[PDB]
Amino acid sequence: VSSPVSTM
Amino acid sequence: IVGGRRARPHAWPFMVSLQLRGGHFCGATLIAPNFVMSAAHCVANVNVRAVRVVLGAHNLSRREPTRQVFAVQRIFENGYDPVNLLNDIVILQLNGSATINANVQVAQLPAQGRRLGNGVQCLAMGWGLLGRNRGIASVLQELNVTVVTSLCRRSNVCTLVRGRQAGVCFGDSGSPLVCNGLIHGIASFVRGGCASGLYPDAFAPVAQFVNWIDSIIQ
Ligand SMILES: *[C@@H]1O[C@H](CO[C@@H]2O[C@@H](C)[C@@H](O)[C@@H](O)[C@@H]2O)[C@@H](O[C@@H]2O[C@H](CO)[C@@H](O[C@@H]3O[C@H](CO)[C@@H](O)[C@H](O)[C@@H]3O)[C@H](O)[C@H]2NC(C)=O)[C@H](O)[C@H]1NC(C)=O
Ligand SMILES: *[C@@H]1O[C@H](CO[C@@H]2O[C@@H](C)[C@@H](O)[C@@H](O)[C@@H]2O)[C@@H](O)[C@H](O)[C@H]1NC(C)=O
Repeated sequence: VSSPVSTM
Repeated sequence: IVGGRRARPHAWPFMVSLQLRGGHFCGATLIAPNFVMSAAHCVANVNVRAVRVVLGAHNLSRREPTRQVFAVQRIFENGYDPVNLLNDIVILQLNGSATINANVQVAQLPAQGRRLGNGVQCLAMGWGLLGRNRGIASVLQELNVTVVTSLCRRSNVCTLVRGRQAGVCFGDSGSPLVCNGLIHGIASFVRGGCASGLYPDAFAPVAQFVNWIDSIIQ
């Protein structure tokens, strides 16, 4: 998921 | 950190490496001799029993006798929202107390309610992915950053570097955001990609939880 979130 | 510079040897003696096997997976911040502050998803699906809290480090590609490894005693969370990535803060109690050397020092936090506006110059760090090419960073990395309010939530503090594709990437989560010698952010998540240049990098908003941190650290 990108614009939803990309937790590192 | 993508697009950043190597740090000076132990210039930031509060910089912590959370390691699982022998490899880095998240960074952290020493807020007390026996306490560590990081990101909640860094311990979400991991056996915290097995995490070694490496402190006073520089190049994690070999052993440094100045490094002090610790283990997690108690895990505190104030309502981590694993899906919305809200309140991505965790306080890890230490096993023991660290020797406040020149290589290991206690970082400090701001007061509860302190909001930084857009334009404030901050500094990010972490042992995360080294940039475009080359993977996890062997040597702690630095990056000058500036706070942004656009394309962000006050449930976060956000950071963008304007004029280059740079910012935090995988493995930097839980690492601090230093703003005027104060820890204002905890690396939570990126949007679209690490150094995207369009979406601001999101930090966990330390200032919203200080009263909670002080109830554990005092
Ligand atoms: C990138 O960030 C580093 C780190 O210092 C930062 O300073 C603030 C602007 C905030 O962003 C803080 O969050 C952060 O700690 C900058 O290094 C700093 O450089 C300045 C100027 O070179 C130093 O200030 C000087 O201090 C001396 C005494 O030490 C005075 O005599 C000078 O007049 C001047 O005020 C500052 O000490 C130094 N900080 C550290 C920790 O070394 C760096 O400049 C910055 N880069 C850019 C392009 O802004
Ligand atoms: C901290 O704890 C260390 C124990 O080592 C680790 O312990 C558990 C939690 C597992 O992660 C295990 O695989 C590790 O071996 C000690 O080495 C260290 O001395 C302790 N700290 C103090 C101050 O005694």
